[PDB]
Amino acid sequence: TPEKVVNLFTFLAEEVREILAGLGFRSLNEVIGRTDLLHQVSRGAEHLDDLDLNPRLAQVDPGENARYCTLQGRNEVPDTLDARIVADARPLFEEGEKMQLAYNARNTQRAIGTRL
Amino acid sequence: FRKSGDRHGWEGGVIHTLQQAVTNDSYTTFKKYSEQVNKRPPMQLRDLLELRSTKAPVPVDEVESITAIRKRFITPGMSMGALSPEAHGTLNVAMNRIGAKSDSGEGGEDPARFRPD
Repeated sequence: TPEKVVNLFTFLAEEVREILAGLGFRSLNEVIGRTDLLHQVSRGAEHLDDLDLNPRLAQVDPGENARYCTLQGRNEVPDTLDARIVADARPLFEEGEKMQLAYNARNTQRAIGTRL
Repeated sequence: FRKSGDRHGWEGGVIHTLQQAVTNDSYTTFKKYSEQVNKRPPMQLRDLLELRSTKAPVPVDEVESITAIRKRFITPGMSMGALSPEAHGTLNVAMNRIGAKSDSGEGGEDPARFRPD
């Protein structure tokens, strides 16, 4: 039943809200990348395992950029030949009539005829 | 056209070579056509002229595309009275396929053809 999955996700979100409120922040953005809030504790003085998690606790300083994605939309790519074709075969998309085009191809033109 | 008479623009060999080049779709035969047309004695004013530039040649692949040039031609008006409806229709269909313009000429036009097939 979908209600089951909805309830599971709701409980999982409420737990994260509780934990964030207990720490002292008000958003998941304020906690992304903040490694200094994590400490390592040993199991005890009877196991004597020398695990040092510091290699994963290392905090590189970002600089003037933020610690997460700060851009909208996808990463755009340069335009191929197809653009020109879309400029020419307009009666096909406006009326639905047969067309016939000719061009020149070069090996630096990838995905010839995919956007169409 | 006669053997003893003057020279004309459209002779038999020219017509046959053009029709062959356009029926088989072979560019070499069209080049033969152009060679056979542009080598006769001067018959018009534009035969006494010569093209002579001074810049250096460029590769052909950098010249503007075909369609951008084909959209500069048309077919002049030829009324449906003179031509058969078959030829008029074939001209109008063939020109609307490459993006260029065709003509209607005098003598009106069949209204039923105001919509595509």
